[PDB]
Amino acid sequence: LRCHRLQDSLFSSDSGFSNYRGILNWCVVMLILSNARLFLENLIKYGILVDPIQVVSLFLKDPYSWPAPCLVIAANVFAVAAFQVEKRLAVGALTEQAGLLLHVANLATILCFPAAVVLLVESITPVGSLLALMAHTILFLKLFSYRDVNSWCRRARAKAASAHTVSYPDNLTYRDLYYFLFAPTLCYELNFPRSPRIRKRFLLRRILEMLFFTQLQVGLIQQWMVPTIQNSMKPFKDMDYSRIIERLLKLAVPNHLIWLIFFYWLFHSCLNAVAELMQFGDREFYRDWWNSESVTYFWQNWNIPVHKWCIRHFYKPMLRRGSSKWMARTGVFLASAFFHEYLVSVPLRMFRLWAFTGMMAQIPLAWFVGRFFQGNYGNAAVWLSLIIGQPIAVLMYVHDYYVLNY
Amino acid sequence: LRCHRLQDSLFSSDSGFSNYRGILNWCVVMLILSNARLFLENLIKYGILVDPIQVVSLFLKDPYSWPAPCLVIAANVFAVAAFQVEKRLAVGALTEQAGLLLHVANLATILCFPAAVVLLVESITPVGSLLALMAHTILFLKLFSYRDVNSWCRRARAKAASAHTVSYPDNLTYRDLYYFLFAPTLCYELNFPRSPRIRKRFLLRRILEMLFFTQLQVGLIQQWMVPTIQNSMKPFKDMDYSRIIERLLKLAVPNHLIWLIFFYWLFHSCLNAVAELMQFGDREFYRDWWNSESVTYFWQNWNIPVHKWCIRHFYKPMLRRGSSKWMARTGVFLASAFFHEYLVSVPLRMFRLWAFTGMMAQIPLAWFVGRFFQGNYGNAAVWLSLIIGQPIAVLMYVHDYYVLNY
Ligand SMILES: CC1(C)Oc2ncnc(N)c2N=C1c1ccc([C@H]2CC[C@H](CC(=O)O)CC2)cc1
Ligand SMILES: CC1(C)Oc2ncnc(N)c2N=C1c1ccc([C@H]2CC[C@H](CC(=O)O)CC2)cc1
Repeated sequence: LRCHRLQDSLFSSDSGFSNYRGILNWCVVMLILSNARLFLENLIKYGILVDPIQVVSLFLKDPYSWPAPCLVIAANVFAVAAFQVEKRLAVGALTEQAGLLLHVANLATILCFPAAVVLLVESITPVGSLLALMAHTILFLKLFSYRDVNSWCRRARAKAASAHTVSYPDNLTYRDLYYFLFAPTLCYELNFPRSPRIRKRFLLRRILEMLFFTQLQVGLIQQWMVPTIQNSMKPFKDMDYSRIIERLLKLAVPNHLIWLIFFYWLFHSCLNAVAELMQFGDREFYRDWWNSESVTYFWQNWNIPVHKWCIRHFYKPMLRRGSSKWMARTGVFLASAFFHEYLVSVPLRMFRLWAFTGMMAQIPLAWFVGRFFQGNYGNAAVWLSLIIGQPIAVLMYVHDYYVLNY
Repeated sequence: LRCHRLQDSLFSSDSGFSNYRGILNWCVVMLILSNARLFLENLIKYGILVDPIQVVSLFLKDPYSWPAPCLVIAANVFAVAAFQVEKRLAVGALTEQAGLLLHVANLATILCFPAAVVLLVESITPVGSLLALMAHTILFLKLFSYRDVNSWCRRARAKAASAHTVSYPDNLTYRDLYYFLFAPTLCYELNFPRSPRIRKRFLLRRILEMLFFTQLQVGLIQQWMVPTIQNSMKPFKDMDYSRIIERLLKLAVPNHLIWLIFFYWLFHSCLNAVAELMQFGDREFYRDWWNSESVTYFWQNWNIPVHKWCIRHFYKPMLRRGSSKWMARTGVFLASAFFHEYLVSVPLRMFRLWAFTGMMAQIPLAWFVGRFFQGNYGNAAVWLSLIIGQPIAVLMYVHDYYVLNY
């Protein structure tokens, strides 16, 4: 017969192969070969400690020497307040308008309370402040979704009244609320899927991944970025465009590797360990944002929880009350910009309005990268826009904070 | 409806996603970001030269001061000798037994001639010697396939005699032979496929890839391996197991990166530029050997030309004359081991019999990695066996040559 068809090479720009589940394993085996000795040593060095019980005792002993773990616990009063308004509204008291009013007040409190606490307390640490604010914004989004879902189901029951799974009002229990609050999802939904069992092997591999990547990220920072920042210490507040760009083009690639490591550390190790502990079963926190040949396709697959929340609690609910689809999309982007700014600035007390500018510039950049570049070159443009792009904003914040405190 | 299915994360060991055509583009864009400045500078520095015409004149002026380009040209007498025996055999003279005899003599000459020339001439360079021997072994394999194919087609015509495409005897022209000799394939076949046209853009990108990766590989060698070899210079001939392993475990990873760079440089840039110049259309010189969860699956997809030659001129032709399938497979491995040894040793005049040992150890290693490791862990085992594995043999050869001549 024949032995020579007419085909193309697999790496060729037009073959359509896309089966590279051996390049990720190559990255894994090379990372292990390079850092396994140090990881084993550091694990034996920092595993002999009894951190959890000693630290929780040292904290409960003095509930004023750690204000961030105090705010994390104080958010429970907002959780319980939302639950109480919801239960009263389900029984019948506090008619719909009053219920919406109370929930708006409670959510505005969830936001503007820890901002004031970390802006009017000087004994608090930036990392602790950031974790407090992140717990509170996650609680805010979760409670917004809780309110929306219970509103929908209650109005559905009321409409039906004029004529194993769980119906509307029988879900309002504290066990339900506190399984939802700790679940790896910002989208509330009755009858969350479940997994069969715990899979100890899986949880062990995930915790190993968390520890290994923590060590890797600390090494990256303390051996590639701190030395580079200390090479020429001048805050980005005053430097002109030339100098700020010349500094960022040297600080960008280590920043990008830290970003990728942190993506894998959170969105696949932390969330998967959580969702495995308490069987959650969805376990789809990202999609192929890496082979994303457009900016608008990157944001749809990066950080799936926040994105599906944005969709079905801010974009579709605003298209229902038809509001100029373009305007509602701009509103989605505006809310996300505000939240990125509020997360990065307030812990550092800075108000340069930079992460806001990045998230807003994501619109013209989307138009640009869509109209000009296409295919694999569009993908390379998206990667370039992630190397400098938006993460450089958080880099600028942390750098100008480190250059003024050490 | 629902918004939470029951799925798994894409990186999860059991999701079956395998669509990472964004990690290769990440590697590409990072390589460019890291080396584009130097590449542009070096290209402007070494593009002003007039290398081809000046060097070919300097050579034709003195056909004894460059014996490797003399052997490369002298192999044409073997090409023409095979063609002449074939044409006489097609017309009718030199009956089949005599024709097989003459071809065996001509092939044994193709092999044992340049070995003697590079072993009895001291004015020859190791790289030039290697390219001469590689041209001659490629010519040997191509002529073996030429003989086999014409034998098959001639016997087919003879059998049929007792009863646009190209028939058997009308292909024997010099244009056919010399399009086959320069084609990116060791497998002869009448009516090779063709491509529509030249695609100047494609050829330009391929030449750019060749130049960029040449610069990258030179940088790798001269800044990661020469310094490491010069850290402790002792040839592998005498050192015990402990010291040789301790040296190779420091020299292995740079060697592996050079290996990957050279794979992409040859099997996708050089061969594709060739097959694009002279429209060849097959352009399938490798397959997904990277996501190969077994050793026996790696060799079936690494270096497709040599492998399909091995199959349909040494394995199936030996199963036809049924010879204990296991024995024929061992014979395939033995021939490949001999050719790797003959390619790496003779240019360096060494005879340590190391690449032979590697290619032979590929059998028990195949059994091992197949029986023990499975799935993504089998793939990680294959990657580990490529980091130390067989390429360490060529590394040992080149190192023991460099440690005794500089
Ligand atoms: C910018 C925003 C909010 O912030 C994110 N913050 C963190 N993680 C994410 N994943 C984010 N995603 C986001 C986001 C959300 C929705 C959209 C869609 C795109 C599609 C069009 C319709 C259309 O024109 O086809 C409707 C609106 C785009 C971006
Ligand atoms: C080792 C050898 C010759 O050297 C190579 N040298 C360079 N590049 C390659 N690509 C090579 N490939 C090779 C080679 C060829 C054929 C085989 C097959 C495997 C399959 C079994 C049947 C079975 O047991 O399923 C039949 C024999 C294996 C390896």
